[PDB]
Amino acid sequence: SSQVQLVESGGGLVQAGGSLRLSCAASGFPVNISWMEWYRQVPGKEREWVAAIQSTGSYTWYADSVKGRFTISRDNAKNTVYLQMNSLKPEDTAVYYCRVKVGAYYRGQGTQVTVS
Amino acid sequence: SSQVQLVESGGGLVQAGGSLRLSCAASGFPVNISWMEWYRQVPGKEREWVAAIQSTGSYTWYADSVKGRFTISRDNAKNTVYLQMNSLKPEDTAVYYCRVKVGAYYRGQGTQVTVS
Amino acid sequence: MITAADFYHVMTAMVPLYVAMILAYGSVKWWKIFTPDQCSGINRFVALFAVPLLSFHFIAANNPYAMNLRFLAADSLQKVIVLSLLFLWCKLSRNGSLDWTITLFSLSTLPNTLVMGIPLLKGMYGNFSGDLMVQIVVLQCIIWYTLMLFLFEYRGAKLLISEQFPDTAGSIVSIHVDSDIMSLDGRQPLETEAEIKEDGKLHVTVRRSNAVMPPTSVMTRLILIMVWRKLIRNPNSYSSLFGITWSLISFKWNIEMPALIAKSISILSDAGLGMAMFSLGLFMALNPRIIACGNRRAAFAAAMRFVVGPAVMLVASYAVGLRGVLLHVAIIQAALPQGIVPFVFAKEYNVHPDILSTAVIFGMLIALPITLLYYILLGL
Amino acid sequence: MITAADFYHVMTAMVPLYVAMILAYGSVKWWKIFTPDQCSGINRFVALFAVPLLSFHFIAANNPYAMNLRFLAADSLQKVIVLSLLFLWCKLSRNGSLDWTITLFSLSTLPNTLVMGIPLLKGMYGNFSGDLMVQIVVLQCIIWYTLMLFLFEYRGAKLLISEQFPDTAGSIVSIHVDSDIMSLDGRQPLETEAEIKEDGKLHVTVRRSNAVMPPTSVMTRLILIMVWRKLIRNPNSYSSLFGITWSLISFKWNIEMPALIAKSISILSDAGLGMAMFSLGLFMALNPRIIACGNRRAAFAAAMRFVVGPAVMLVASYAVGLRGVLLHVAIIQAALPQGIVPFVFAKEYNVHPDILSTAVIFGMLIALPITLLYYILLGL
Repeated sequence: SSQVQLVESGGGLVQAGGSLRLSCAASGFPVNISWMEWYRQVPGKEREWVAAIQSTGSYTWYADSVKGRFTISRDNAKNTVYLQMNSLKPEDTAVYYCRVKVGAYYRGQGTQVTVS
Repeated sequence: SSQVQLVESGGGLVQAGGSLRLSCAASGFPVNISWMEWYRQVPGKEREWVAAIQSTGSYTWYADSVKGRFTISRDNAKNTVYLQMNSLKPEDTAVYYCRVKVGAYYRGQGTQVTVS
Repeated sequence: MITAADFYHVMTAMVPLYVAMILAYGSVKWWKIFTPDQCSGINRFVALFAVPLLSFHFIAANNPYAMNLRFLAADSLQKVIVLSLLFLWCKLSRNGSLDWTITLFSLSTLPNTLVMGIPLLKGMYGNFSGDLMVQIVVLQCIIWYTLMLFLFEYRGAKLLISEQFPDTAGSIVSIHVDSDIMSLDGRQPLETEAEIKEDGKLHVTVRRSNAVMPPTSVMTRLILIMVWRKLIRNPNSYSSLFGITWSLISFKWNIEMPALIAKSISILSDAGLGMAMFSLGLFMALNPRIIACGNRRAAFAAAMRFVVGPAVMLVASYAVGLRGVLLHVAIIQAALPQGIVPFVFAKEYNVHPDILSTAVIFGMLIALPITLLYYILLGL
Repeated sequence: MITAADFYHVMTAMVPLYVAMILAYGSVKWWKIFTPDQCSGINRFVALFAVPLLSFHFIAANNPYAMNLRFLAADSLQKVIVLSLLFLWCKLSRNGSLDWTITLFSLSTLPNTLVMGIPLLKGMYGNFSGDLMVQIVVLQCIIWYTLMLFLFEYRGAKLLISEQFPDTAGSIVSIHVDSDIMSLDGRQPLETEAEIKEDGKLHVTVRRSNAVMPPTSVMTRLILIMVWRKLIRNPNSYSSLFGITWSLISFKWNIEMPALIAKSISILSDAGLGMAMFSLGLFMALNPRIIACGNRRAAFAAAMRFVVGPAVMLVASYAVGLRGVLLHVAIIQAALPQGIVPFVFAKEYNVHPDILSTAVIFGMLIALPITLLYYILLGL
């Protein structure tokens, strides 16, 4: 078991109209199936989902507002995915954190997503 | 009123493969609408309808077995229709009698339809 | 007279009836327990099983050899004074119809005595007064609800012949109706057909289709056929047939019904009073509004029932010679709300199905403050 | 002993119950009166209104200060001998499950005493024997049907955690269930979610989706939440709460219930015995066959009930010290047919819904020639 752990990095205060690089480094699991996600959280309610690097990369369900602008990698041996944003709009001060599925959705909390 | 009357003529014993000429001479009515019919009656049950000289001659609903072989006339001033059979099959020994509509279907009984 | 002790006996008999109704109205309108297709299965159980077994229980315990013939002849005189003034309108005036004389006789003279009438009068005047109400139910089931099948069937058989035989119907000598057809209003195609005989006399045959007046010996056979076919398909005619038949045998030779049979009947007839009121609250939740016909006529349907009804029986019950307490029973049984059985006939045959809908429903709600106003004023 | 006079008192109590059932079976199977969507509205009226008001009538007239504590401790000892031999199977053997120990406890020890049991015993031994049957209904409603909600909820909450947390579930410290979800079997998607804290301890939250074992202090809070949510949505827990509460007040200070309230309750509870049997015949007409599970198991569902049931209570009622007539009441109440309430639990949660279906239906048909065989043999 070895105390199954999620670590997240890439937060910071940047200028509107740039590029950021988030990460989700999973470790210490059973056989991991790829359904890894990312979603936003404002202090208000009614959150929404962003990306997907699901089973074999055949379909990646993006949101309706960020169609065709976010690059999502995969490395099954390294077991870490990256969320690459491009052309940062100012309405991106939410909370982004990954949701890897091993049958039950696991997650953490630790990001610093903000933009001017 | 004058005792509303139906008369029918044209019955006889003929040879199979000929032509007969029935009639239905209506008389003594109110304004007569054209829905005049003819149908067969064997001594058995489950009878079926034959011809129609309905409203203005746009569609004449024939039976499925005598499609395109029976000539049906109309004369609104004479108020008498004719049922002209052609190429008499032997299975035509039923009872043929007309069914003129003046809102309620009126009919008679008097024919002698038979064939060898 | 009216002590506050009698006001508690009246409320003990009637407050249980409204509790069963407002839990049914609440169940569909406020808390959504019943689907409208599930309400149809509860109304059909009450109309076929609970209510025909409830009236067998009352009629078979009546004594037909000790009926009160002076009380029961003042109620038959009400429905002759009413029905004879509706004959003089239909004949002197030109705006009188036959649709209105079936409505105005059932909104004057046919109250709800089986479900509301027997508990109410028995709590106001005693146990003799709830036995007089059973004798009125015997006459409604066996006489007055059979003259109103004759009027609906004559009304339907005249809208067929006068509509399809407008210039010829004086020569019809025989009318035959096929056994597949029960009611000849507009539900099936109803292909009618005439056979011209050797004199010119028509021989009408009504068939069911696929995909002047006639002589009074011909119209009187068409109706008796069709009254008979809707009288054997009715559960409330076997409740009245076997109820009166057992009651003539039991009270002459003093024969009690055995305990196997009397408990086999009583297991479903105990469900009859409580679910007759539960089913009437499911009706008022499925209508769109309570006052369904409009305020102009709902004030007319409630003035025929609570004013013209008990005023044409004050005249009828004083001419026969009732006085004292039987006069007070007979003017308070005429101010009961509208019965249910005339509401079933007007829905089937469509003859004012809304004026008889807002008289059953809206009549139940306002019938107590109006039967309590007569009782505080008659015992004054 | 058994004169032919007693055989007529037993038939007077039971033949009314089969007449109400075969008219419901006939109505859908032979004469087609009710659509299958109309039968669903009659079963829902009985399950929510008639039967909860029938058991309030019996419990609120019980005297809790004069219960028979020797008779009532021999029935609690039956369900300890049974339930402790099902613990020694589940633990010594490898083919024992938890699905079978919920079925074998409800087919041995839970008979139908509310509807059939109180009329039957009261016709066989007198009016004291139909008062002992009310005291058993008080214990079933308040104790034994609440230990069987604890077992169905523990069985469902173990098929969720062991299925979605197969290698990690030893580190769960808190489980939260959202208020939209009542039962966590497979009806909704049930998206579960875990929050990894700073130590590596998971914090599980069960959400409803769109479009080793945990420690025993964590599983014991998940169950008590979910037992509570299905216990306030149940009509048969207010019938038991207000029934026992009024009964403790009435029989100490000698307070009678007033006549407005006692007749408002009795107008729907009189409908309760007759339509509990009418609704059970609508069930046997909607099943495809009567013996629904096959002949191999229908002979096993009727040997647990009529043989193992009254043999584990001959042992329990002789050790406590009952003799004479109370021993004969206690062996004849255990051979009653299968109750209805365990049939509702097995249908919702799908745990043998057919063995408990052919024990309610086929048990009613053969229960009389079997409770009459014990009574002719005990009074020998």
